[PDB]
Amino acid sequence: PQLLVLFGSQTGTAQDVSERLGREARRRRLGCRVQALDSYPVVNLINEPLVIFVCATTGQGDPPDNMKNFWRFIFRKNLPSTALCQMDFAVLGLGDSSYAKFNFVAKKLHRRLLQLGGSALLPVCLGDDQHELGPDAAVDPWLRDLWDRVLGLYPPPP
Ligand SMILES: Cc1cc2nc3c(=O)[nH]c(=O)nc-3n(C[C@H](O)[C@H](O)[C@H](O)COP(=O)(O)O)c2cc1C
Repeated sequence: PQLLVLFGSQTGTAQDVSERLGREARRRRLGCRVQALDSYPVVNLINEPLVIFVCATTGQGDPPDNMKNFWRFIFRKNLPSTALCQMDFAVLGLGDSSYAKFNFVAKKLHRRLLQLGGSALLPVCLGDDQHELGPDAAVDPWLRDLWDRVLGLYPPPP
C-alpha cells in the first residue's frame, strides 16, 4: 500500500505541499510517489487506487503550466463516466480568496473526477493565502482528515 501525489504548481507552493505529503506518507509507512501532473503518464490513472491531486489556481483562474496538458486531457468530452471507478481521490487546492475565481482549478478538478466515476475521500481543500496563517490554515486540518481516511483504506497489522 501506496499513495500517488500529483501536483500542479506555478510558484512552488503546491509542489512544497506535495513534498510534505510525501514526508507524512513516509512517517505512516506508506509508499508514495510525488510527481508533477504533466509528467505523470495520465493513462495510468485508471489503474491508480489512491490519488491526491494538489493544484494551485493561477492568473485568471487558470491551471499552472505544469498541469496544462493534464487539464486538456482530463476534460476530454468523451471520457467514460466509468473511467475512474476504481479510484479514491482527494483534491487539495491552493488559492487566494482575494480573487474572483477562488480555488477554481481544484474545485473544477474535484467535480470532474466525480464525473469520471472517482470516489472523493474529502471535500476540496480551500488553501487560502488571505488567512493570517496562509494556506496551512485550511491544509493542516484537511491533512489530518485525509490520514484518518487513508488509514481506513490501509489498516494497521491488527
Ligand atoms: C499572478 C497570480 C495570480 C493568481 N490568481 C489566483 C486566482 O485566480 N484564484 C486563486 O484562488 N488564487 C490565485 N492566486 C493565488 C495562488 O493560487 C496561491 O498563491 C498559491 O498558493 C500558489 O500556489 P503555487 O505556488 O503552487 O502556484 C494567484 C497568485 C498569483 C501570484
